[PDB]
Amino acid sequence: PQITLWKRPLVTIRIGGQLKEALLDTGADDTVLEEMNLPGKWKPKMIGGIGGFIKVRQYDQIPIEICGHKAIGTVLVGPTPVNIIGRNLLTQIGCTLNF
Amino acid sequence: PQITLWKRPLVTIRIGGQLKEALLDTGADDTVLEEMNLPGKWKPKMIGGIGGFIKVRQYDQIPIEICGHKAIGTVLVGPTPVNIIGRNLLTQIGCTLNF
Ligand SMILES: CC(C)CN(C[C@@H](O)[C@H](Cc1ccccc1)NC(=O)O[C@H]1CO[C@H]2OCC[C@H]21)S(=O)(=O)c1ccc2nc(NC3CCN(C4CCCC4)CC3)sc2c1
Repeated sequence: PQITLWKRPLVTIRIGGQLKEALLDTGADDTVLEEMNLPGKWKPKMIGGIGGFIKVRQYDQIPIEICGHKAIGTVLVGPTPVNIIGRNLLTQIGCTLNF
Repeated sequence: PQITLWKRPLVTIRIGGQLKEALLDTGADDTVLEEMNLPGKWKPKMIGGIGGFIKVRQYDQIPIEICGHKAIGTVLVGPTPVNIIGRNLLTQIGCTLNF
């Protein structure tokens, strides 16, 4: 599909038995999801945005379904105000910017 | 152009005769530039990201040429970690997400 930018580019994502709304975010290197207790190994990390850094948990090789397209990769979990789909996954679903 | 997301979507912008690199950012509602001088009236504003809130100066009706395409709109100036072109100007240059 083509998504215009008049409104926030929010789309449905699925990660396990959790369906969530997430921002397709070309300004995000990484994918950052709201707090969720995912299984398996993780590593602590700090990521920085406009107003400073937050502490997140880095989970690797997590399958995530974005608008019905399959992806699998690193997901950062922590106290973000919005679920953010970053470039690590946007490239996997074939996402480009066009103008 | 078509811009892939294997690398940060950084483009050159022209604002007030100066060239800057800025990030095409679909997850940003607003355009936020690193501290710089701009002419005219401005108003104190606050915006929130990951990490919290910052204080910015809001300049209205500022021309920016973004990768060859003209926009004229609101530009926020403050302690953003990177110059970001948000949806308010992305829409003006006809930018969409496609996959
Ligand atoms: C600001 C921008 C440069 C980055 N932000 C994405 C942005 O779209 C954000 C998304 C957003 C939206 C809403 C709320 C909150 C956020 N929007 C935003 O702040 O918009 C504001 C402007 O307009 C307003 O409208 C929306 C909010 C306002 S971010 O959310 O903070 C963000 C996301 C993923 C990410 N991955 C990282 N990995 C890497 C880690 C490793 N390091 C390197 C590794 C070794 C050294 C450094 C590189 C970064 S660092 C990093 C930072």
